[PDB]
Amino acid sequence: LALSLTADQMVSALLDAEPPILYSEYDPTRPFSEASMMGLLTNLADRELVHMINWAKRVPGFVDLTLHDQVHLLECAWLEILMIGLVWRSMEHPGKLLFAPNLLLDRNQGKCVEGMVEIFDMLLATSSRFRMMNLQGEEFVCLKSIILLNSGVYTDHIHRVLDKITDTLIHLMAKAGLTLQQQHQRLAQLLLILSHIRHMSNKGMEHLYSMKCNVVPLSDLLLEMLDAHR
Amino acid sequence: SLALSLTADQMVSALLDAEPPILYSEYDPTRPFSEASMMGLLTNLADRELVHMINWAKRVPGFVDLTLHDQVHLLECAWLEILMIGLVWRSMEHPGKLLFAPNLLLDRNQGKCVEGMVEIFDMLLATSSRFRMMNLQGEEFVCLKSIILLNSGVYTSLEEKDHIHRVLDKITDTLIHLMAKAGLTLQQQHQRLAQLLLILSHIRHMSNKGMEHLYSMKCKNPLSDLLLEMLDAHR
Amino acid sequence: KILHRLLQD
Amino acid sequence: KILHRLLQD
Ligand SMILES: CCC(=C(c1ccc(O)cc1)c1ccc(O)cc1)c1cccc(Nc2ccccc2)c1
Ligand SMILES: CCC(=C(c1ccc(O)cc1)c1ccc(O)cc1)c1cccc(Nc2ccccc2)c1
Repeated sequence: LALSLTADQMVSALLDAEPPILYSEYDPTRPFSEASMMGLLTNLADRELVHMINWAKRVPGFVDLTLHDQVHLLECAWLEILMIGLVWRSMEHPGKLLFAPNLLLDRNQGKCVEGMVEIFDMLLATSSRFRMMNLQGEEFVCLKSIILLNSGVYTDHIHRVLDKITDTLIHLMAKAGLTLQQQHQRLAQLLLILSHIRHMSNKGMEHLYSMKCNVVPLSDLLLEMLDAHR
Repeated sequence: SLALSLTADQMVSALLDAEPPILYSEYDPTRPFSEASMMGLLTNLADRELVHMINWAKRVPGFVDLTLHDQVHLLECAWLEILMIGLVWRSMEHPGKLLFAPNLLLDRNQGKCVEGMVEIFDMLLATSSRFRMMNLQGEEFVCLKSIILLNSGVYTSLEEKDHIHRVLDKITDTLIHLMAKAGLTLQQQHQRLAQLLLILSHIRHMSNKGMEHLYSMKCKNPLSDLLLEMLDAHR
Repeated sequence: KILHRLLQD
Repeated sequence: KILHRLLQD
């Protein structure tokens, strides 16, 4: 059903499935301690997960998978998906991370949690990278969908859907008036950033099950998604 | 510089010319396989491979134009990724097996012997299968390997940021040039290009997972000096 | 797991 | 640092 969709239809379907931007708890009480900061982020991420799971079901070709495959992909990609969203939100705020409209953080506030600042820098670098090449929203939703389907596929139909989003990405660039060379160059630039998003996810994940070893209580769901990475 | 001047066929030639040899292991098939010994074998192999990779990176266009500090940073970040894609490339025509060396060819069964390796094993195996169905060409492989070297550490005043991207762009042009020569249509060239680059996200993943226990394996167990320094760079 | 429920819901 | 040296010498 996803294969029969057109590129303009693909974009519209993805843009319409976009999860909302949630707000942090309105304490706010500043500066933070490492416990309070991790609390706000954990609480936020847990609420984002519920919206992500529903955003995923509305990704073309995702409901066509077995319930096993849907679970595996989400378990593999959830932090990547959270991060690219964070990065996307933070584009218009150079040097800042926009976790929530009422929660904007700079690098220095990253030092609150025992680095953290290392991941902050990687996230800030990714956001600036997007800002530099003027990443469009239609491009963003395609990238986030690619992350969902690709990140756990090496662990047919999925690669078929993946090719479609590639077709969609090219379409957007041909629309913007880019030359054939500029299209595959920009496409390459976008996809290579995914390797860095993966890296940030792995580094972030590694610290998440080292926080569990009891700074902030994690939700049962956030623990499940965390256990899926051993 | 100089790397901006090369044509597609020129960089293919230069990259193919720079290819490191496939090293042998000290594997004695007249012995069983313990976890400690096998890991010692792969460690010894990786250490000797590192020396060839360092001198290979120098022959990668644009890499010598970067500062010594940045060259170090790129290699520290991508060395295991480069070892892994090379391993996966060697194992393309060996279904269900990984060819660490011509005298060392192991399947998933003998991969269990190391605790917490079978998962990587399956990931590397799936990657090799992925390359197999794509019928990945050697010309495309050396391009991907150069990309990993230049891309992996680039996100971690400095003109230099952009020069690397300019090289990456030229490498993209080369892959497209190769696919067009293969007769593929434009839609096919774009899809295949995407397919190859998405694999690099998995190679990154395998590297992180692999790196993760190398510095847990460091506690206890048998690592060389250069390997310890490059392992230090990650945690 | 919890993830199963949220997917079917 | 060995890597730095080999990248030189
Ligand atoms: C900034 C990304 C954030 C996640 C996030 C949250 C909300 C978003 O919209 C996007 C990303 C995150 C934070 C807490 C969670 O429980 C889950 C994810 C995150 C992810 C992993 C780790 C950390 N903190 C950390 C890092 C290193 C050492 C010690 C601690 C932070
Ligand atoms: C199979 C890849 C191999 C490496 C390799 C070697 C040669 C190549 O050409 C390519 C990859 C590798 C093994 C040991 C090293 O010190 C470095 C790399 C490697 C790398 C990292 C981890 C593991 N297994 C492991 C170790 C400890 C605990 C749990 C799992 C294996």
